[PDB]
Amino acid sequence: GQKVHPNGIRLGIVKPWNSTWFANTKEFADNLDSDFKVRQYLTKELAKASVSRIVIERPAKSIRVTIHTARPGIVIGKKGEDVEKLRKVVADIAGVPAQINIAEVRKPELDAKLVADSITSQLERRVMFRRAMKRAVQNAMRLGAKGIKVEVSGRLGGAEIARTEWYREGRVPLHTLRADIDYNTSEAHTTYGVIGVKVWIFKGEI
Amino acid sequence: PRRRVIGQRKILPDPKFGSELLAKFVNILMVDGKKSTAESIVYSALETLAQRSGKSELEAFEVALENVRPTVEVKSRRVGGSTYQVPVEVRPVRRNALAMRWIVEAARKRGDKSMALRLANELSDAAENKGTAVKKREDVHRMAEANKAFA
Amino acid sequence: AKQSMKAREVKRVALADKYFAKRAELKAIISDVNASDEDRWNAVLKLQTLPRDSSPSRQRNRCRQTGRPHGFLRKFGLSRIKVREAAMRGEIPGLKKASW
Amino acid sequence: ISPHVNKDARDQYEIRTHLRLVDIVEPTEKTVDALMRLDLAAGVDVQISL
RNA sequence: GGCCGCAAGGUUAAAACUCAAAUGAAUUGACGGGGGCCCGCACAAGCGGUGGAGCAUGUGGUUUAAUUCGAUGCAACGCGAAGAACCUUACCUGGUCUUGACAUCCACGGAAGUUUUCAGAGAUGAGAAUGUGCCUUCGGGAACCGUGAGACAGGUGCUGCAUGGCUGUCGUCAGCUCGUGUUGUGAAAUGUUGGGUUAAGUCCCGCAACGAGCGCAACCCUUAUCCUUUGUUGCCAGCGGUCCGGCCGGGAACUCAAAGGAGACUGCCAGUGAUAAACUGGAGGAAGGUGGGGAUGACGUCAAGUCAUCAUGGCCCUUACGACCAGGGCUACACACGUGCUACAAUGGCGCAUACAAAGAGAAGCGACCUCGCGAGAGCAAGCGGACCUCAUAAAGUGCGUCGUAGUCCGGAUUGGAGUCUGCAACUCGACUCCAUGAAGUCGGAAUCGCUAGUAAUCGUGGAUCAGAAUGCCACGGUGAAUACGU
Repeated sequence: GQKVHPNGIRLGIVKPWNSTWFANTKEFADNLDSDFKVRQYLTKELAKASVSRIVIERPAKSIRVTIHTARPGIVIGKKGEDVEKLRKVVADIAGVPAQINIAEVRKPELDAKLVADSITSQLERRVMFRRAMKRAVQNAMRLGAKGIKVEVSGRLGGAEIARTEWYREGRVPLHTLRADIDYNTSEAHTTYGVIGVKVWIFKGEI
Repeated sequence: PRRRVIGQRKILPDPKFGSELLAKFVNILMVDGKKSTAESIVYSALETLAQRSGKSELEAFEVALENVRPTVEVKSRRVGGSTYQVPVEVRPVRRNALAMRWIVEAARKRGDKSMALRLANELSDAAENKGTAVKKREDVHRMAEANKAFA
Repeated sequence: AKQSMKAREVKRVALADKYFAKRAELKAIISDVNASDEDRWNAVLKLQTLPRDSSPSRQRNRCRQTGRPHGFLRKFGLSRIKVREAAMRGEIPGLKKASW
Repeated sequence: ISPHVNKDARDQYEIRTHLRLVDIVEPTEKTVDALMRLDLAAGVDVQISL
């Protein structure tokens, strides 16, 4: 059958939101549109800085954006010359005062989004999909996780009939609501069509 | 069902008198969740029936029922490709249920002016051993008797 | 949707913003009782020379991300599909699956 | 929840809003200054009436 | 052809031609008008419907210039559509444009308010007024309107049998697998079978098996009983004022509001059972054995649905399959099917007059009091971003009269005249009001559907889409049943 989104089913129990503000009915829509444009711009611009999460807050009449990344040096640059440009453009798009903060991801091998992005990048340069998946699983289990699952679907290897494959190791209990499961996805554009990737990571009960 | 046991529901007695039998009768008469109308009809009928026979309403009702209570009936069986009527005994609860149901069905088909009048007429005729209710009892008993060989 | 439909929408909104007050004045003239009875005729004849696209009722709500003319919600500015996508990703403050 | 025909198969969502009311009976100049010179979280909406 | 026999026939015994296989014994499934055990509104026991009539709505067919495209046994047919008069619109007839209605490049000059003629309009022509900001070291041109040439833009065009993402169904069924060990030449097997038990591959005990994973249960929301905090806009037993009304002074006790907590565990008693797992009874308690209702969908099956939400490989058109504009069509009508609403009446129709709810929405918005109109409505105007104002009067019910079984004082299709409102604009093709007209139909052939308790049946109330347009969809409470012997 079909499955429910793990993040969604867990919001409010063990998972936090990605946007924290109050508003009324005459500003709700405009706030959402502005957030969408800010995220689009930042994701396009920092495409090689290993970004995984953008958290937005709207106090008073200002916007403050926190970027979670695993390569803060590339984002910050030579004494802030790049963070300043980012702040200027974001303030122009939001229409109000803007502030930017940077937070660091210690272990990239236990973050779902970065693993998927890596697998997609490899597939685009003609690597073997089995090799990519096995490497991902091995690294995850080595660095201290309690379980991992990886899934890949499409015209694997140039075939004419599509297909789906997956690998698993450890534990991944999806019906338990107090389990801490990280989930995310990515897409690869090859010379034969689109290929899709999904990654599940388990870390313990809370 | 297959693996179930079902208990008995409690039933409140009537307010005017204190009988659960009359409550079951009112329940069997009601339609579409209108209990007050059914209570009115039943009470009017018993009032108009008490005078005709010079006895209490409960006694008149019991006398009417004792001539429609059935004893044996026929079930259908088919294991050899043919349908047979098999006679079985009836138990007291089912006796009462069938009696009341037949009385009300017979009343509804009459041709007087009001439901209370029709019910009173049917109850009096049953006490006198006439009407469709007694006819139904007799027919069922005949069908039970005609098939004693299959017991 | 196609690229021309959104262009139509933008043009409509612009003209409807441009011509707002004139219409209000003319409609006050026609609606108000004890008028000259000839100013009424002239105003009725004049309200039909303004461009058609200037009436607010020629506008159609569309999703702000795709352009879909069906299945629109007003609190969010989007259609059902994109509402669900954002909601599961966690981008709508306060929203979660409900039971009772 | 389907891009085409299927007419059952729906999803139901909810948003909740919590509300609180606080009364101050005898304000003074220092109190009003202290209140107006405060800052709170970015998900709380505050309205002050005299 | 020979030999034998009365005959029926027996015995010895070839070739042409044609195919790439025919065959034995075991292994995993699926199937049986084979056997054994067990479940589900599956039957049985009951209550109300559909199939007949009139109307609303979707589909096939036929018609037309066009009647835009998609969904097709269960699992398509009030489905994508949570709302086609123009717009939406993707369709038809006619008038128009060619670097283009929507973006990036270069270089030649300048920008928005009002107002006149010709067009159905798109779109051509006359005019009047203005000189923005800003290192002007003169090069700023950012901002935003013009024309000119070519790299390009554009496609609701084809393939869901090239795809990503999303969904239906078997099925909320109890199953589906792995590592190491052992057995067999091998495909494979064991574990997962057996004796008991449960809603459950739930649990115990045995056994060449020993252990783990995805599913089952539990942690999440709601409902029912309690105590501690804080009492306005919500609440009034005691106290005291009276124009009677929580009005006023007051009180923190009660309803109630929303944050922390307690409680239910086969925990206790008796009996049966393998000195087990469990099962049938009882005590207290608001609630007893999964207390009631939700969310939660295993490995896989159907080349199942969607290139017309979106994204994408390959193909196809570029003065045209891309633009813009007014009129029409998606609402047709010999006919066939699915899903619904109103009835065919005295458990009722009509007139008077009187109790008792719940959950919601509101600034280009919800509209009280008052006056005018028979009425839909109109004028003038408080309050409310709301436990405060407004929408807003619940209906079935109870009490008193009339109708007396009639195609009726039951039913309310169709048609004639006169009006109200939204909107530039109601002919094709909107909702509602007043006067008049008063059709079919007296409980529906062969078939066939829903439901196990606050359930079926019946009565009213609200919201999303939305200028306006629900008998559909999603939510809320009032009255309140019949039956289950059994497989």
